[PDB]
Formats: sequence, C-alpha cells, structure tokens
Amino acid sequence: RVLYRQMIVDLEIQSKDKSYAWFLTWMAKHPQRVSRHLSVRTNYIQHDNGSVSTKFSLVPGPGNHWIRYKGAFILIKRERSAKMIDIANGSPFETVTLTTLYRDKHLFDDILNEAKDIALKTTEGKTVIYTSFGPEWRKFGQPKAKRMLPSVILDSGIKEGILDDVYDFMKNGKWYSDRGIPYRRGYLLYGPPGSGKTSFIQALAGELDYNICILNLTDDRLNHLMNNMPERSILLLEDIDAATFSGLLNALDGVTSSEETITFMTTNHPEAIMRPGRIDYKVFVGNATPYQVEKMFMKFYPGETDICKKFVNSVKELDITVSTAQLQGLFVMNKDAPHDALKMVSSL
Amino acid sequence: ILDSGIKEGILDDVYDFMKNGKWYSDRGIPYRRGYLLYGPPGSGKTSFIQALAGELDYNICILNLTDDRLNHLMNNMPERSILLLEDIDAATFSGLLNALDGVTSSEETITFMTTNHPEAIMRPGRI
Amino acid sequence: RVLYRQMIVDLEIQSKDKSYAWFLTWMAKHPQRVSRHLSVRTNYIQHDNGSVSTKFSLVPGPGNHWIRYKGAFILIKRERSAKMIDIANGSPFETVTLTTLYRDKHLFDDILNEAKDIALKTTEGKTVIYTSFGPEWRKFGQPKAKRMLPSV
Repeated sequence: RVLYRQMIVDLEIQSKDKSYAWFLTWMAKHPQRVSRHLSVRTNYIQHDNGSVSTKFSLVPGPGNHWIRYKGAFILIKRERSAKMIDIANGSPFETVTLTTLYRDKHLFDDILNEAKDIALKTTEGKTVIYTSFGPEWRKFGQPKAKRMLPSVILDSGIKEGILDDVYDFMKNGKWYSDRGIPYRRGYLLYGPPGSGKTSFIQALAGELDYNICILNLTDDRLNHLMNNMPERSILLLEDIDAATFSGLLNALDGVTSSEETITFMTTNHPEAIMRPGRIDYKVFVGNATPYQVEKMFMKFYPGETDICKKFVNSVKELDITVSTAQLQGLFVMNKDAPHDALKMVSSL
Repeated sequence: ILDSGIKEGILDDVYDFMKNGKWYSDRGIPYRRGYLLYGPPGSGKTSFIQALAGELDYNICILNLTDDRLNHLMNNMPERSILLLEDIDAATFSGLLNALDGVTSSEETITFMTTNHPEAIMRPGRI
Repeated sequence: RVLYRQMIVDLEIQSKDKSYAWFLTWMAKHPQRVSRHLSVRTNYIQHDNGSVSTKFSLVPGPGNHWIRYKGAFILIKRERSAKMIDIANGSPFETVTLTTLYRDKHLFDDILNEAKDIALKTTEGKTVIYTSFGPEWRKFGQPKAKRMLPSV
C-alpha cells in the first residue's frame, strides 16, 4: 500500500470549493468514462408567476467511477460525510478524490483548466452603472452589455485625441509617482445637448471595461461620493455648470481624494477650474459635420455609396441645429430603406 | 374589439420589435420602444394592453401619475414585463423626459402610454 | 515508542491559527520534499460585473508527507476531524503536525520565520485618512501610499 501510494497521486476537491460543481460538470461531458452511479441536480426557477423553468442533469454522484483522459486511467471517488453538515448549502460535507500515478500528476492542472473552461464561458462583457443613494453608491440598471466604440460617431480628430490621452494617462504611473503628484485627471466634454457625449463616455468606459459611477447635480456628502468609488471605475459629472462651487473645487482637489480617478465632465454651455489637477483636457463636440453625416450614413447602410453623396448635398440645405441625435432618430424610422430617408430626412 | 386595422397594426409592430435585436445592437442604439394609445376614456385601451401582455406572457408594471424615484421605477422593472404609463398628460415633465431616455434606463423595455387627450415627446427613442 | 518520542519533537499548528495557511504556502514552494497528496485551494473573485478573476493552487492536503529542510528529514502530517466544525471558516477542524528529532528543535522557529517571510512581503506603506462622521471617526479614502518627503 505505501509503495503504490507513493507511485500514485491523489487530489481532494472538497465540497466547499467552487471547483466542485465545475469538475462534476466537466466529467459529465467527458466522452470516454465509466460512471455506474448517478445523482440528479435539478434547477428549478419559479418566476413571480406560477410559471416554472426547470431543468435536471445527471452527475457522477457518490461512489467511485473510472475515466481515461489521455491514457491515464484516472480513478475517482466521491464521498459524503455521515456526521458533519455544511451551513453554506445546508447539505452534508462531500469530497471528490482523484487518483492517478505520480508520473501523470501534471495532468491535473490541465484537467481543471478544461473544467474551468466550461466554467469560464461567461463572456458577459458589460458596464455596470453605479449611482448615488445618499452618501453611498448603489448599483443601478442591470449590467447591460457595453456599447461598441464604433457606435459613437463624432468629428474627424476628436475620437483619437482622447483615446490616446487616456491611453497615455494609463501608462504614466511612475511619472506621476516620482514627482509626488496625485494620479488623477479630468476631462471637459462640452457642446450642445444631443451631440453624442454620453454615448462616447459609455463607449470609452466599455473600452477600458470600467464602471460609470454617474452623478448629476449636498456638498458635504459630495466629497464622500467622490472619494468612495468602487474598483475600476470612471467618474462622470453631469451638468457641472449648475453650481455649491467652493465645495466642488474642494472635493476635486484638497488632500482628501481618491488615488486613480479619471473624471469626465459634460456641460451644455461652459460659461479657475481649468487649472491642471482639475480639468485639463477640454474639447468641443458639437453639431453634425459633413464627415459625421457620411460616417453615420455608411454605418447604417453598408455599401451603397451612390446614395451617400445624394444625401449629403441634400442635407447641406435646411440645417440650423442639425445634431446626431436627430440624425439617429430620422435614421431609425426608415430602417432597411434609404430611399425613404432621402425624402423624409431632407424635409425636417 | 377595436377598429378594423388597429388590431394588426400593433400586433405586428411589436412582433417586429421582438426580432430586431441584432439590428438594434449593431447600430449602438438602446433596445426599447414606446407606444401612445390615445382616445376618449372607455374605448378599450387597457383591455387591449392586457390582452397584448397576455399574448407575450409578460407582466404589466402599471404606474399612474416623485420625479427622483420615477427614474428608479422605470429602471427597476422585473423580468419579462411591459411598462404602462397611465395619464401621461398630467405632467414633472423634464424629469419625465430624462427618465424616458438619459443614459440610465433599462435595456429591453416596451412602454405603452395612454392618454385621454394628447394635447418634443414624439421623437424616436421616445414615443 | 516513548523513547523515540522523547528523542524527537512535535509541533502542532491547528487550523484556527493564522500560521496555518502561511505554513502550507511555504511548504508548497519548498524545492525538496515528497508530498504525495494534494488539495486545491481556489480563490474566486466575482466583481460587480459578471467578470471573474480566479486562481487555484495545490497544497499538501490531508495525509502525511516528508520534507528535508537542512538535513532534518521532517515528517509532517495533516489531519481533519470527522466530528467538530469550526464556525470561523465553516470547515471541519484541521491540524498539521510536524515531527523531527529533538536535536533540531531550533529549526522550527527558523522554518516559521521563512513561512512568515513569504507572509510578510506585504510592504503596504500607506497613510489611512480618518474623517469625522458625527461624533465618531470613520476611515475615508482607501489606504493610498504615503507621499514621499522629497515631493514637498
């Protein structure tokens, strides 16, 4: 017995670990094995209605099985404890024990990785939006997928003049640390309402997979909100032109702030704050340009270049406050039909 | 029981809006839609809304007309629901428009709106 | 048995002590040993998003192993209790028992120090900022590293 144990390995995964359900799920889908025993796991969702979504799946279950991974002949046992009870799931304490030779010990990580992979296909890719609830940030608006960077269409150079300033600010940790200055940066996206500011901020947060802790305009707790931001976040200050001003400046910089905090600021009309450490990158996103209209028309209708010019020279006339929200509205009502847009959008 | 064509002009608009997920996703626009059933009181509006919700087996999160929490109510709807706004002609207006669309809404939210006399809101993305 | 026990020492580290995870972490990275058994420890962080940062690491796990520290041939057992349950971590009560000769008893502190060292590489060096919350001081502004004296 001692000699065989030495020439063999074991691996105990106990029921507390998260890699217990993962491993059983993996071994259920393994093609070549022999698992004489089985245990049902039934998920069962009752909605607010009496309607039920239920699904059952069989798993190895208690007692030993066999498996052949890469020519290994792994022996697996699963055992339950007759005396101890876990309080996390209210079930007796279970344990899975894998056992192969010592020579193939390096397979276990591989195996777990495969299990992990069936576990890892989460791919949520989404941008949680926090919000203010008194002096504390609460989640708000169920984790919807982050908007694509292309979705936002602005002027020719502004898309790159900011996507590289931030990308520089993410690589200057040592430069900001050795000088003894705080590692923060502000931004002032300003322009007319409906120019695509918020869409760009959401696209950028999706680019850096951070979370927008939005805050729209109380001054004593404003500092607490600025200071207490979750991990991997991007602050947003809507309508900074509505103001407590001294407390605002104090909260922005006053030896009581957070360490790494990017803070964009949007205003509809930006008329001391422009000093570095405070707001230091100001750019004007405004109404639609003959480049913006062309890029929107080509985003909606792939191909079909001929109509594009016939639209642009048409929109050159009767244009006062032509904005991209208006183009978006007048482009969704004529979907999959540019010919209707040619006469509809031209008159508005 | 309503007029000859209105029963199909809406039962196919919604059925189109339930099949345009990719179209709304690739363009980068939110996946929502509003409706404005308007007419005299007692015309069978609410009956039609309930019949439609029964068709799609959703749940009517009814709300009749506070503005700071109106956004929270719009945002926090249960799964598989159809919002209903009774008497939208009784109004906070700027907060109403903000709650309807302001980069802080829900993802898939159909929202019918009924009024007894419907006299900026008519823009797409809104009604 | 009594004579060998007298000429040998033991050292019980029980699962309540903070020096339990430290010691297993140390013995995982020891180059020369023979640990036939293994136990997974999987850290698993779910952020506010569905995104997951997870990492698993193998440790000696229950049952006895061997190790050679400085020419000692230390024998180590790790055991679980079948009846008692700790409430601090919700797991059964575990215990690691080291056993060498009496002559090399002075190694244990050294060993634990090494383990402590892999534990001690914290080096946070930071200045928490308290603040007023009514008539009571609350932490405020996550423990950022203290600014260098030269900076001023």
